[PDB]
Amino acid sequence: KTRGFELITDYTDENLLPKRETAHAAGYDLKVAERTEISAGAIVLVPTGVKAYMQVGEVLYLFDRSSNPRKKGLVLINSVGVIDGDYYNNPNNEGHIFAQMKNMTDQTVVLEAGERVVQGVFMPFLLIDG
Amino acid sequence: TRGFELITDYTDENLLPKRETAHAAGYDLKVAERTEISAGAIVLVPTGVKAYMQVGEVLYLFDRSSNPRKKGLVLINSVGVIDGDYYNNPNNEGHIFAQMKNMTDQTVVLEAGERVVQGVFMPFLLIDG
Amino acid sequence: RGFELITDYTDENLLPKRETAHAAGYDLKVAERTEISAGAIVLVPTGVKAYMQVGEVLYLFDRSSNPRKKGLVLINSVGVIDGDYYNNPNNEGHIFAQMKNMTDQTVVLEAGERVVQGVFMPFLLIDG
Repeated sequence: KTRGFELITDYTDENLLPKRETAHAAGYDLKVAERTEISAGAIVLVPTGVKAYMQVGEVLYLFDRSSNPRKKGLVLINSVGVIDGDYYNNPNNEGHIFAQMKNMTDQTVVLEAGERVVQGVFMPFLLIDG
Repeated sequence: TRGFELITDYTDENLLPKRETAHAAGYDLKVAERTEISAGAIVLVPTGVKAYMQVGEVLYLFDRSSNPRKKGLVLINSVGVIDGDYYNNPNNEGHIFAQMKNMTDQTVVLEAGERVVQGVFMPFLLIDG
Repeated sequence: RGFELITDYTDENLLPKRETAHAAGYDLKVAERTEISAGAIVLVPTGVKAYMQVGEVLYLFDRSSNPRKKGLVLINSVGVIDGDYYNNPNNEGHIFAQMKNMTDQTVVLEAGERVVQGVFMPFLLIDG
């Protein structure tokens, strides 16, 4: 056991466990855990149904999917989700990963359960002196 | 090992990215042909290049700092994630586009050769199994 | 690698730290009270510069709470702080966060407020 995703206790659909679309893709595609509506101009935390574990010195970044803005009118409003290794299994929400999405359009957008919403990439990070 | 090549549709070697300084992380990708972006619109801006890399490597595209405050443009998906197998794909040869939104109320024109995003190559890690 | 105060600031409270023992990011703070008008973009001073090794980069990311709590976003999405920005002759490598106020009221950032998170990472070079 090194790094990866697990379903949080609140979800049991293994379809939500992220996979890479191609053999050399950097990103794991996280999915919408339950139907989620986003009103015009609103920001909504979209549940992903999963938590992520990793090694010390590793981080998981969540990036928007390319098609979100031009096809769905949605953007990851904080640009990049920074998921720390100690978020996993925290006592507050078990490390459940949410995507903070904003609807840029003037009509309500609905994300169906199972739709891919962000891509996650695991990477090393470095520490400052001392 | 890793780097950029012109796609077959473009021949101006000026488009091949370089780093602005010797210790910069990013390679500056340029606009391949004059591209207009209407007020409030999102446009895929051609860069004229494709990128190859090793297994376990990814290329990220980031906005240039000056884009929003100087040009009124932003990279609307925030970070472009260019996978190693995008290179030479049968659909568009792995041609890298920058998805730019014009935040202003006037048409913005990007001239050929203008720097538009910066690309950084980095390692990534795989999940168990 | 690490952070130093620029010569213009002396409050060591501005030196970034990680919030938890396994966090990826160092929390950079607002160096002086900074107002951002409705819909405006403002370069927010952080009071620090960053040194690192060759082959290393410092990325600045938005704080999760900025958009939904404060109505602010890092307008260039990710700040890319190069190793040779440090001690440049123009501004000493002073790191600014380019923040946009999405709301219809002026937002004020107080000195000492956390504004972005910095992560140090390796990068790779092209052939030749």
